[PDB]
Amino acid sequence: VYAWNRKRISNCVADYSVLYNFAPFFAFKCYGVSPTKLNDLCFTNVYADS
Amino acid sequence: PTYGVGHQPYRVVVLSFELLHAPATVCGPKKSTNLVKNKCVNFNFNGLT
Amino acid sequence: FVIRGNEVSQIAPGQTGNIADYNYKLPDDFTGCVIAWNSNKLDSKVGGN
Amino acid sequence: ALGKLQDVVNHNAQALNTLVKQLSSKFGAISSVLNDILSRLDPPEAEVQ
Repeated sequence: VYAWNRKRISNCVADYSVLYNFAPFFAFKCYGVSPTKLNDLCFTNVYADS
Repeated sequence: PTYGVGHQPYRVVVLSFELLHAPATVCGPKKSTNLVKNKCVNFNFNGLT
Repeated sequence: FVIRGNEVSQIAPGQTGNIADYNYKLPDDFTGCVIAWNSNKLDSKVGGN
Repeated sequence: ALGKLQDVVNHNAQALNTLVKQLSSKFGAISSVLNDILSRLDPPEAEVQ
């Protein structure tokens, strides 16, 4: 957690349906955006912090 | 593994985005429609409706 | 009905899921109560239910 | 010499301009664009925004 991994996401087409197709995710909490409208919005500044 | 919930390790990952303040590079499998001129249409340009 | 433990948040007005849009949808002006409880003792089998 | 009538015009158009500029205000919401709020959020939080 003190050295949390930050990964770039750019220049790709992301299918967020496979988040829900296979899902061990007990907590799925989005703050400023709908989860099912994630497939309809085009993004940059996408970061994955694990 | 013998501990109960409240002290078990959870893998937590945060996805961060931005909205519309920059050119976009990532979105979903929605397929493009052809472009029309001089016609009243509702458009979805990179998430901008 | 019987669903997964992580899908009990999806039985709500305006929520997002597979069971939300393809199996059971609630209206936006829905009033009432959702009751969700674990059924591991009855609705689960060691060989797979 | 004609400053009165011009001031009347310079009130009225300025007021209309200010009213147009009030559409760019978030008013405590995530965005000042309604279409962005519709395309970004579920309807229960779209109610609030």
